Order: sequence, then structure tokens, then C-alpha cells
Amino acid sequence: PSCTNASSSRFMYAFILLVGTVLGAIALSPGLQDTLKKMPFCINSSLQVDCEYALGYMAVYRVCFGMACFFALMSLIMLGVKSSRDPRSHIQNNFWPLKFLICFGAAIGAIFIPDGSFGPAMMWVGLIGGLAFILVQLVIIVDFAHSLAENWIESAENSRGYYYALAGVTLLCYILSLTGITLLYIYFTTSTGCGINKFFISINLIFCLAISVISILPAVQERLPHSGLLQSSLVTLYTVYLTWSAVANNPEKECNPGMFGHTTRVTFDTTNIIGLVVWLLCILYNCISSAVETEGVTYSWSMFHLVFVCASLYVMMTLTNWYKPHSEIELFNGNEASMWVKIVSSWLGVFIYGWSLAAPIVLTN
Amino acid sequence: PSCTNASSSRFMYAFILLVGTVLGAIALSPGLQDTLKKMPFCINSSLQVDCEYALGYMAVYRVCFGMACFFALMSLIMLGVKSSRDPRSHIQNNFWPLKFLICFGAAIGAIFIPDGSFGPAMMWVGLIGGLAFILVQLVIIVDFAHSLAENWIESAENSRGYYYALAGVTLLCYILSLTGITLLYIYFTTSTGCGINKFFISINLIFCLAISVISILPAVQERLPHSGLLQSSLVTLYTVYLTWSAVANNPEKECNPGMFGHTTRVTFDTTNIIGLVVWLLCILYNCISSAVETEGVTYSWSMFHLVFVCASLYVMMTLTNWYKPHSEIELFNGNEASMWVKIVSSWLGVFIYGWSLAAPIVLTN
Amino acid sequence: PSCTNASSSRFMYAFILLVGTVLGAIALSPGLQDTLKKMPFCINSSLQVDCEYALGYMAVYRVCFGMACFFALMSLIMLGVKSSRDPRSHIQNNFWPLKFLICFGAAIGAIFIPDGSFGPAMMWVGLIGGLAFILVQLVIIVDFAHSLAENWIESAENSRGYYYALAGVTLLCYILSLTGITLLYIYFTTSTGCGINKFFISINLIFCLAISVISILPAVQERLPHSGLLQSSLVTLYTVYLTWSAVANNPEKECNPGMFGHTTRVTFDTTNIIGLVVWLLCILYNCISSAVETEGVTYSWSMFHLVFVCASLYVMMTLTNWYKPHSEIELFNGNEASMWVKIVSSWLGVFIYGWSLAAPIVLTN
Ligand SMILES: CCCCCCCCCCC(CCCCCCCCCC)(CO[C@H]1O[C@@H](CO)[C@H](O[C@@H]2O[C@@H](CO)[C@H](O)[C@@H](O)[C@@H]2O)[C@@H](O)[C@@H]1O)CO[C@H]1O[C@@H](CO)[C@H](O[C@@H]2O[C@@H](CO)[C@H](O)[C@@H](O)[C@@H]2O)[C@@H](O)[C@H]1O
Ligand SMILES: CCCCCCCCCCC(CCCCCCCCCC)(CO[C@H]1O[C@@H](CO)[C@H](O[C@@H]2O[C@@H](CO)[C@H](O)[C@@H](O)[C@@H]2O)[C@@H](O)[C@@H]1O)CO[C@H]1O[C@@H](CO)[C@H](O[C@@H]2O[C@@H](CO)[C@H](O)[C@@H](O)[C@@H]2O)[C@@H](O)[C@H]1O
Repeated sequence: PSCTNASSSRFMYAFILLVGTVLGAIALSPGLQDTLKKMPFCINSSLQVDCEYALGYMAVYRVCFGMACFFALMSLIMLGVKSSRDPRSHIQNNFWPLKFLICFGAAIGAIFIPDGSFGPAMMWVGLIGGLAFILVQLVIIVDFAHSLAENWIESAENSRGYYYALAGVTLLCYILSLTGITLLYIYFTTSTGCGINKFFISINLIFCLAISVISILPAVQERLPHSGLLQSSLVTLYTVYLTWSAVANNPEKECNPGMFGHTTRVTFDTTNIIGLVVWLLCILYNCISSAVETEGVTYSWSMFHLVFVCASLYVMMTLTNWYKPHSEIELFNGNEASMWVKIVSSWLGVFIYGWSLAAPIVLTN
Repeated sequence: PSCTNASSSRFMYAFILLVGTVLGAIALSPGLQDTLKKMPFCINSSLQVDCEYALGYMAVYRVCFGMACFFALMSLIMLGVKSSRDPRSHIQNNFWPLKFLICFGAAIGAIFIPDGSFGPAMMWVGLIGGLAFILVQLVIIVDFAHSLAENWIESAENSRGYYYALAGVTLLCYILSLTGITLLYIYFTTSTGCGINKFFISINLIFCLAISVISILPAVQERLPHSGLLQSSLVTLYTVYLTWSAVANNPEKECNPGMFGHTTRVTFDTTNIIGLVVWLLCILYNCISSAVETEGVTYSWSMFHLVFVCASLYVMMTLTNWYKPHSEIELFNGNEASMWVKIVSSWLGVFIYGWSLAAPIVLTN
Repeated sequence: PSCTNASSSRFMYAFILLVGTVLGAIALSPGLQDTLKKMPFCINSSLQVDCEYALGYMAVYRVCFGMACFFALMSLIMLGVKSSRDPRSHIQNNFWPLKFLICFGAAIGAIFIPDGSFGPAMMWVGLIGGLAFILVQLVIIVDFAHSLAENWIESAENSRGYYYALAGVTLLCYILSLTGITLLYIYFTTSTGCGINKFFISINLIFCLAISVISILPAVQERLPHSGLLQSSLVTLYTVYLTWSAVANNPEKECNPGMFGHTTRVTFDTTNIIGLVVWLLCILYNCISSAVETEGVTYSWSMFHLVFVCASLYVMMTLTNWYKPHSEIELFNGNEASMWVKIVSSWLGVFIYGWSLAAPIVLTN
């Protein structure tokens, strides 16, 4: 009755966000839209280089602003709700076409916003939202790892069917992370040119070893028996991903060969694909009867919409490769304020996991 | 059954007003529509300067007139209702697409109204509606402040979690208001040129201090214990906002540097954004099971629609920056009849709050 | 169940008539449609002056003919009904989109009717319908005045809240009527040129004084205590309105300064706006559970549709300012057959009220 319709609503909102992202990403195609994008919002006209070179980025900004506003509004409405008997529960579950048309309407109206001062404000808002959503998806990954490891250990160790896979998953994740760290050492640093990259990569490797060291010692396993190695494995893979994605945006042509060492600067590579896939997996696991974010409500109706606002901003930032608006083309898709945010996010996430796993042991002895 | 559908209707009307405002504001874009707006309603042709320079303003007038008429009509229908069993309750809750199409139909029909005598009449109607809605939203803000302060004081003071925030909110609002009053002193007045601004700002500061002085004395707190400082803080912030918005329209180029000291005169700044945000918050708090505006009806079905008529007129005025139609471009977006209305509204609002807070104390001793 | 759906139907028919009137009045715009109106129905071509000068008038005729036919047909169907159990009750309440599409379909089909002999026949039909609907709305106004005066006197005189308003309404209506009669004396007559206007205005003033004299004497109040002054006040205001609207169409350039003393002759002034507002108020008060026009039916299903036919014809006539088709432009929007109909309607209405108020007193003594 009520619960199944509420969960169907939780999935309908995910479908809304998905349709919005797919519609936003149809832009920035190499030649199929970069000439069509000249009509919609540059009729108003360091501004000229941005209107002339990167059109898909502006289109993505104007599209995702609409979804951010829609989900912020839905968060403001569903504020203070206590039980499923409130009259506002009736508007969250029934009227779907109105919601679709409002969301898209907002996108179409926002596309008319001219350029000149809209860029940088949204860059800062996107940085904040990206930090928030990175931390949220780290929490989701940790919860999923706990659940999976516990389930396989409890249900499978009576047999030999899943134990092999239980070892193989963590072995494959470790070898992927190690090959990735070696590829970083090989490519994204020189002999004596860039030291900051040799600092970032090395300190992330140190944290990724200390985390798996602390995750196994028996004093922690005494409280919960399933400390295992899978959790630390998935976490270290994710942290290596963030290390690579953060070093990718180094605004120094001395060493960085990614972009620095052409009629456009909009690019789409394997990095963005991996990012979107991890994003989608986290969003779907958030909606499957989970709160890893009659009387009583399972999930707070406002925190859910706030999480979707953060997710929409994260998509805004990751589809545009975290660039700085109104910058000359020689700088070419790299800013300095994004790498620090990403790497501080990675460090805070490693701290969160290492603390939540071994807080009382350190508090006592 | 009945109540949940009635509240869903109260929110559907807010969605109607929101869609109308968003559609009205897509106009007045700097170059994306100012050339398209030449066909619709100037084919008829101090009138020529208005048709040639400010097209977005006329489009906004013609759009918002339709919503004003629609909500006035809905107010006239739902007149005299007593209980939820009347046959007219069936038409207020069910037929939504007809209502959407009637409202938009009215907008599309009104866009055909030619120029020449339509402007000034609507300017006066908009002034009256703006006065009414400013006072309404002041009442809503005062009620919200009472509710929030009472809730936090009663539920939180047993702990230390919210007391810090209870002090921080009022501290932040006070520092914002003080920095704003200082910025007004710095910018919107000269040494010896404009004295009327040094009068308005100073007298508003005097009222904003006396209000917080009276809000704290123990004789008033004897009746209600939660007199506090949050109410006076939010009220003084709102009054400083109105002081700034009223001084912005001074029709004197001697001192005012806002607009006085270009192919168009339609502008959109941070002032309009703050105005629209406060507007939206007040409209949403009006609809959340509140009447701060089986047998018996919670809210009078006609007063609600009258409040929405006033709200639509207020949007009409604030999206067009309160200008005077059919005025030469040198005057440039400033009239004299708006500043007096805004400031008299501010003074009457301060009087309303100061009276409602300390009426019986003054009546007795 | 049945009653609420029947009343919703009574309001849906009013919405149909409103949408039809709004669509008909979008025409006759000064330049926005007078060039577009050259294609639709003059491809067929004292006829040429009407096709060349007044296009909005013909468009309004062709539009309102469709609604007249639709409501006449609905009147013919719902003939002889006795109870709410007849099978024809099922078609009056359910199938709305079909009705909308039939009505508009009829309008679109009627727009194809060519010119040459369609004008004058519809002028005479419109005169008859206008007489009928003027008398109907007079009856509605009298009933409303009785209801309002009785309600305020019975519920309010225990207090002092509404007595002031009960006097103020009648005072304001009297002063409006007197200023109007003086403005007529000043403007619409000369010193010795037009005597027929000095006859009409003076005799209407005499009737409007005698009516208020008879409405107060105690012999009439003996039967019903609420004879009062409000009824006579609203009635005399309405009669002064009809006097002004009838004198406006005097086909004499000697005195009349309204139109007599330009590429078109279609005009739209404050007269038409007041007319449409009074029309809308009467139509809405007709539908609010009233018959001022299980077993048993409250309102006769055929008389309602006949009243709407008369209303549609009245709108047809008042949107076109009661002009004579196929007349030379020098005559310019004034005919002689309309003023007599309007003024005879006014006199018959004053007679109806004066009789219904004081019939038995005169019959006995
Ligand atoms: C829920 C809310 C729904 C809101 C809907 C709003 C719809 C707004 C439509 C906006 C839009 C299409 C783009 C839409 C993008 C949508 C993206 C959707 C994405 C997801 C799917 C309309 O395109 C217009 O194009 C015009 C081309 O002539 C037509 O003009 C016809 O002839 C006219 C002769 O005067 C008549 O006047 C008009 O009547 C006619 O028609 C217009 O009819 C037409 O509307 C904008 O197109 C633009 O095209 C350019 C010429 O390429 C226009 O001209 C430029 O303007 C100067 C300004 O400074 C420039 O400096 C200059 O270069 C140039 O002069 C622009 O002005 C603008 O119009
Ligand atoms: C629920 C109610 C629904 C009611 C719907 C009503 C729809 C009314 C449409 C109105 C409108 C579009 C704008 C609509 C704006 C909508 C805004 C919506 C906003 C939210 C989304 C129709 O545009 C017309 O444009 C014409 C252009 O030629 C076409 O003419 C075609 O060829 C013809 C050859 O003779 C045929 O005769 C016709 O048959 C053909 O088709 C018309 O077919 C077309 O309809 C008005 O456009 C205007 O365009 C201009 C030329 O730019 C027209 O010419 C001007 O008029 C003089 C007058 O004095 C001017 O002095 C002069 O400069 C010029 O001569 C205008 O007259 C007017 O037409």
C-alpha cells in the first residue's frame, strides 16, 4: 500500500535524475551540436573565448542548474514531515507528469540565462556539491562492502562455492590498484620536474597501506568478526581513482601530459565514463530499501532530496571535467582549485573509514 | 480523504503561480528575446521610447495580468463557502488541466492587449498589491520567527546541541544587518548632496534599535516567556532590506549611483534574486498547513485566492524593478511614487510588530 | 453524488461561455489582427466598406453564432426532463471534452460563412437577445440586493460592525449615480440642439427618484420589513448606466461628441469593460446554487440553456458596440434602432421593480 508506492517514488526520482543527465550529455558532441549551440544563449554577445570554444560546457551548466533548483524546491516542501499520514505524502507519490514537466520546464527556462557572471558562482557551488557527494558515495561504498562481506562469510563458508570468489574479488581489486599506482608513477611525474605529484601519490599510497594494515589486526576484529580485507580493498581502489582524477587537473605543463602535452576544448575520455558508472551504481544502491544517506517514516523525506541536489551538482562538475570558466585556451581544461578539493576529499574519506573501523580501540587503548 | 486533497490543492495553486512567474521571467533576456519581442504586441505602432527600449517590462505586465485575473475569478467563485460538503468543493480539487489551460489561455489572450493607456493603471494597481503583499509577508515572517524560537527553546535547552545555533542565527542576522546599514551609509549618500536618504536610513536604524530594545524588557516577557531576540533580528533584517530596496529607486542623479551614475533599460541584479527568494519562502510557508494569511473549513477559500492575487501583483512589480511607464530614457528605471510606498510599508510593518508584541503592557501601564 | 456533479456542470457551462467570449475578443485588436483577418472570410469579395473597415466585428459575429447554436441545441435536447433518474442526465454531466470540441468546432465552421446577407439578420436577433438578457440581469440584481440587505440587517444590527458599511454602500452608489447624471447633462447635450437627450435623461432621473420614494414609505414596509434603500440604490445605478449606454449611440452629429465629434471604426472603451464586468458578475451569481433565472430537479434544465443563449447574444452585441452592418463609415458606429431598445428595456425594468415592490398596496388601496 503505502510502502511500495513510496519505494516506487524513490526509484522514479532516480529515473528523473537519469533522464536529466542523459539529456544534458547529448550536448558537447564533437560536431553534431557545437554548431547548433551557437544560436541558443550566445546572442547576448575573456568571455568571447568561452562562448567561442566551449559551448557544451555552458549548455551542461544551464541544464543541470534546472535539476538542482527542482530538487532543492522539493526538499524545501517536504520539510518537517513525521508520519505517512500527513497531507503532503499525497503529493510526493501521485503527480508524476507534472513533476517531469516542471523539471524539464526549469531546464528550458534556465537555458536562456546569458553569460558574463553566471559561470564562476556555479563553479564554486559545484565544488561544494562535489565534495559533499564524494563523501556520501564513500559512505555508501563502505556500507555495501560491509554488507557483502558479512553475507558471503556467513552464508558461504559452510561450502566451498563462494570462498574462491571471496578471495578473487579482493585479489583483483588489489592488483588493479597496484597497477594503477605504478602507471601514475610512470606517466604523471617526471624525474625532477614536479614534486607535488610525487608527494600526493606517495602519501595516498601510504594511507592506502596503513588502512589495510589497521583493518586486519585482531583487536579490531574482536568487536566485529567480519573486518576482513574486502572493505579496505574497495576503499583503496576508490582512493586511487580519486588520486588519479585529482592529479589529472594539474595546471602545470612542465610534467602533466594529460591535456597540456584546436577549435574546441571539450573532451570525453575513459575517466568520465568510470566516474558516471560509479555514480550510477551508488545512486541505485541508495534507492534499494536503504538509508545509508502507519506511524513513522523509514527515510527522512528532506535528506533524500538534499542528496540528489548534491548528486546533480557532482554530475554538473564531472561532465565538464572540472574546468575554470572564462580562462584562456592555453590553460586548456585545468584549474588549481579542483585538485585540492578532490585530494582533501580523499584524505577526509580515508580518515572517516579508518576512524569508524577502529575508533573504540584507540579510545580505550 | 478531504483534508489531504485540499492541501494538495493548496500546493497545486502554488505550482501554478510558480510556473506563471517562471514563464513570465524567461522574457527580458538581454538579447535572446528583445528582438523576438518586436512582433507580438507593438504592431499597433513618449510611447515610442517604451516600445523601443523596454520590451521585457511590457511582456511581464501582459503575462502577470492573466494570472491576476484568473486568481481574482477563482476568489469570486469560492465566496461564502461554509463547510466541505458544498458542491463547489468538488470543482476546487479535481479539475486541474482545465485550470492550467484557463490560466495560460488568459496569459496568451492578454499578450494581445496594445499599448497606450494600459501601463499606468497597472502601475497603480501594482503599487497597491505590493503594499498588501509586503505586509502579508511581514506577518508570515513574524509568525515563523515565533514558532521557530518557541520550538528550539522548549525542545533544545534540555541539551546543548541547538543552543549554540540558537545564538548563532541571531548573531549572523545582526551582523548582516549592521554591515548592510554601513554599506548604505557609504554608498547611497554623499557628504552634503542628498539629505532625504540620510533621513530614511537613520530613522529606519532608530526604529530597528527601538524594536529590539522593547522586545527584551521583562514586562513583555512576563506574558509570553519566548520574547527572545530572534524575532526582532529577522524583522530588522527585513526592514533593512526594504530600506535598501526603497532607496535604490531615488529619482535623483545627484547622489544615487545605482542606475543613474544603452539600447535597453531592462536590468536584473542581486536585488531581484533576493526578492524572489524571500517571496518563494513566504509562499511555501503559507501553504504548509498554516493560516497565517466534515463540518467547518480550516482556511477561508476566498482569502487564500486574494492573497495570491496580491502575490502575483507583487511579482509583476518586482520583476520590472518598479519603474514608471512612458518615461524618457534619461530618467532610466527610477520613479518617485515607489520609494514612498515601500518606506511607508516598512514603517507600518515595524509599527505592527512593535504593537502586537507590547500592546497590553502599554495599554495598562 | 448527483447534486454536486450537477452544480459542477452548471459551473462548467459558465467556463465554456467564458472561454468562448475570451477567444472572440482576442480579435478586433488594433493592428495585431486587423491584417491577419483579411484572409479568413473576405475571399468571397456597401459591402466593401464593411469588409475593408470593420473586420473584428464580423469575426465576433461569426464566433458568437457558434456558441448561440451550441447552447440552443443543448436546450432542445434537455427538454421535458422531470427527475434526475432520466437517462439524459448522464449526458449533461459526464462528457466534457466532446462538448468543448463541439462548441469550438461550431465556431471554426461558422467562421467560413461569407458576407452579404448574414449581418442584418443577426443584428435583429442580437437586439432581441439583448433585451431579454438585460431584463434577466435586472431580476438577478434585484434578488441579490434583497438577499444582501436582509442578511446584513438581520445578522449585523445586533452589533455596530456592519451598519457603517450598510450605510456607506448606499451612500457611495447614490453619489456615483448623481455624478453620472450630472456628467450626462454636461457632455451629451447642447444648449438648444438635441432635445431628445434632455428628454431621456430627465425622464430617467424622474423614474429613479420616484422608485426610491416608493421604496421607503411605511405601507410597503408593513409587508416586508427590509424594504430599505440598497435595492433602489443599485437599481438606480444600473438604470443610469443604461441611460448613458443608450444615449451613447445617438446617430446625430449635432450634439453627440462620443464618436462623431480613420482606417478602422472598431473601438474599445471603458463602457465595454463595465458592461463585461456586470455581465460576468450576473452570470456567476446565476450559477451559485440559485434559480433567479432523487425525485425532482432544482433548476429547469432547458431554461438555463435558454438564458445562456440570450447571454451569448448579449455579448455578441456589446463587444461590437451595437453598430449597424453595411453602413457607410461617416455614420461611424451609431444606429437608431439600438437606443430605443436599450431605453425601452430600462423603462420596463424600472416598471418591473416598482411593481414587484408595491403591487398589493396599489391593488388594495
Ligand atoms: C516552458 C517555457 C517554454 C519557453 C519557450 C521559449 C522559446 C524561445 C525561443 C527562442 C528562439 C529559438 C531558440 C530556442 C532554444 C530552445 C532550446 C531547447 C532545448 C531543448 C529541446 C526563437 O527563435 C526565433 O527566431 C527568429 C528568427 O528570425 C524568428 O523570427 C521571425 O522573424 C522575426 C523578424 O523580426 C519576427 O519578429 C518573429 O516574430 C518571427 O518568428 C522567431 O519567430 C523565432 O522565435 C531564439 O532564436 C534566436 O534566433 C535568432 C536568429 O537566428 C534571432 O535573431 C537574432 O537576435 C538578435 C538579438 O540581439 C541577434 O543579435 C541577431 O543575431 C539576430 O537578430 C533571435 O532574436 C532569436 O529569436
Ligand atoms: C487560447 C487563445 C489562442 C489565440 C491564438 C491567437 C494567435 C495569434 C497569432 C498572431 C500573429 C503571430 C504572433 C503570435 C504571438 C503569440 C505569443 C505566444 C507567447 C507564448 C508562447 C500571427 O502571425 C501571422 O503572421 C502573418 C505574416 O504574414 C501570417 O500571414 C500570412 O500571410 C498573410 C498575407 O496577407 C495572410 O493574410 C495570412 O492568412 C497568412 O497566414 C499569418 O498567417 C500569421 O498568423 C501575429 O503576427 C504578426 O505578424 C506580422 C508580420 O510579421 C503581421 O503583419 C503585420 O501586420 C500589420 C498590422 O497593422 C503591421 O502593421 C505590419 O508590420 C505587417 O503587415 C501581423 O498582421 C501579425 O500577423
